[PDB]
Amino acid sequence: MLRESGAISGDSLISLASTGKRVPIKDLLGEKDFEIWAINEQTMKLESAKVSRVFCTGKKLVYTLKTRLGRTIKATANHRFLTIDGWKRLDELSLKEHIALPRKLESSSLQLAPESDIYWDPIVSITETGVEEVFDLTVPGLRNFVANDIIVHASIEQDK
Repeated sequence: MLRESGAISGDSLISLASTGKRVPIKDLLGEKDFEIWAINEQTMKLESAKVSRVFCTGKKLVYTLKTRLGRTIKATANHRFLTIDGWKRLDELSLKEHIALPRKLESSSLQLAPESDIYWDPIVSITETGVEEVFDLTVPGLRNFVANDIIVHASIEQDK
């Protein structure tokens, strides 16, 4: 059994752990060996992880996902997000379902100061937007990264 890998809009802003800035994934095309923020599901802590490659799978239909806090991203229907019950494709998600947001951001204060590295935010809407070039990252090990301040699954590498 092979799962099908997802992709996100080129406008998605990727958080660079070392640089501390956010760059659209389209600008990282062809780049490698740079650091991103990813969640370790076991420890549930945010770690710095290296990207092995950035690639484009062409023009595909993307959907806009919005959360209660206003986090937004455009992704293919098969792209996976982190829920309480594990990774779920965009077309598997239900309204009011919680997805993982990083608490650590490129700011002085954490996400929810008033009250361990993840904030669970409900989905308010998923809407079909249109067709545009979509990209993904390969993150050996953790296999996820922060895009538009949302935890998103990285490329699904299929050795076999």
